Amino acid sequence: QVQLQESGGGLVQAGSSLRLACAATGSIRSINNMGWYRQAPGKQRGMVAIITRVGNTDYADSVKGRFTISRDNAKNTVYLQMNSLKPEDTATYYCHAEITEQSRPFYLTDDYWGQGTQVTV
Amino acid sequence: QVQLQESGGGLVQPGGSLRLSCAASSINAMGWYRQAPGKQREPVAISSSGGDTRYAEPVKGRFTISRDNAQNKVYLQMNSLKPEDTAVYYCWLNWGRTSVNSWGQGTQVTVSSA
Amino acid sequence: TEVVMENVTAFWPVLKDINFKIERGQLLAVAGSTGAGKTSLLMMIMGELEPSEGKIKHSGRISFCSQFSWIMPGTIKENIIFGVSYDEYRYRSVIKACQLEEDISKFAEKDNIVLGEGGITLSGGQRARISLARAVYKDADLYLLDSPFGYLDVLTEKEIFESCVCKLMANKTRILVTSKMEHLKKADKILILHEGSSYFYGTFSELQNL
Ligand SMILES: Nc1ncnc2c1ncn2[C@@H]1O[C@H](COP(=O)(O)OP(=O)(O)OP(=O)(O)O)[C@@H](O)[C@H]1O
Repeated sequence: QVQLQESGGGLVQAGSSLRLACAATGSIRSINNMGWYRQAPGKQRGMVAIITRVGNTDYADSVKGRFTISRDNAKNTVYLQMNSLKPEDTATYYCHAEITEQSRPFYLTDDYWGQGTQVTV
Repeated sequence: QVQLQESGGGLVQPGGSLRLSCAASSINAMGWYRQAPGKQREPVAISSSGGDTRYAEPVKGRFTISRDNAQNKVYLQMNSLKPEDTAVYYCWLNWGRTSVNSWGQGTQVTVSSA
Repeated sequence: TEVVMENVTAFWPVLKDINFKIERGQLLAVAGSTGAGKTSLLMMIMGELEPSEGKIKHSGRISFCSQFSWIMPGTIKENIIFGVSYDEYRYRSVIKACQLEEDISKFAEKDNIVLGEGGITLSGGQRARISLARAVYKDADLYLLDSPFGYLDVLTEKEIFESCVCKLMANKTRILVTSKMEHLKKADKILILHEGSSYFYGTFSELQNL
């Protein structure tokens, strides 16, 4: 009863933009960090961007300046504004969130992954 | 807005001493750098978050760094001075969550027989 | 025992009645919320903050890893080894463990690249790896890490924590500030705070029994 849900993925041509999304539904006391990752066909999983609770934004070198990240602390949704897409950007994009269940009594988080939305450029 | 104030510069005989002072919310590290004529800036001594005093190989066992968190002051005890130590000394301060590098104007220290 | 604390209250209340006895080489996990007291508990051990009530008795030297990654103007090698003796194998072991090999190799000057003004500025996560590298290098008796993975990706920290905190420093005493259940699952002792007061203290077995 804690799920990470992806949106926005699919097929685009080079030079075009895409907007990913990831919502956490369930009993959520608090979520700390959220992040967008990609696993290329054959390559190991790698981060694309990460957003802290405050909104500090670290990005991978391969995407800097093009992809932007955002999070809404009221809706528990992390977005990945993927502008100026390269064919090299083609991977399966996954979502991560450090989540404190309402069920939990201590304020201690847990790692949660998403389904992984396919992005083809 | 760092605002670093260096003091205690001078001319000394080889084997002499000078003390260097620097005056500067949450500080990451506070130390001293040196730039000999022609050469580029090289770190001399640094004081960290828990008072971890780190020194340069040529200056080790010769200088001491003592900080004052209560006044945002830093002191370089330059003992057993060699003419190799002849350079301009820059007070440094690393501050904030985003690691900002703030530099002092620099105090000239000359070690000469003259 | 390398670090102890009995009946400790702090004012910069920031910490109310702290109690713990960590043995040599044990990992202590200091958890809490934003503002619980974790970043200030380590200042008590470092001696930066003096207490009101109680005593703190620790043995050996301390190596701190700041919550806010700070880069010292100089080379990558200088950021990691300044002030400490260059041991070729101690150095290489820290690079591979703190996941800096690729990061270093991708440069024209490698570990000799200059990070000052009018140089190469490193990402929020490269600064975090160079800072934790600086800490795990320095031969100390007690290691104080304050949210070292705060700006790092979850795949990378997975690789650091298990190969650094749990392998490289496995015989050294550590204190890790983390909320991560995945990390508290590995600790020898757990301390949990909320507004100073120690809400929890004991083994992971005592926690996983709540
Ligand atoms: N340098 C400082 N000088 C004075 N007071 C401070 C300082 N740093 C923290 N405090 C006080 O301590 C309180 C916060 O405790 P602390 O910073 O130890 O929490 P923390 O557990 O490190 O939280 P975080 O997750 O944000 O790091 C603040 O309310 C602040 O007033």
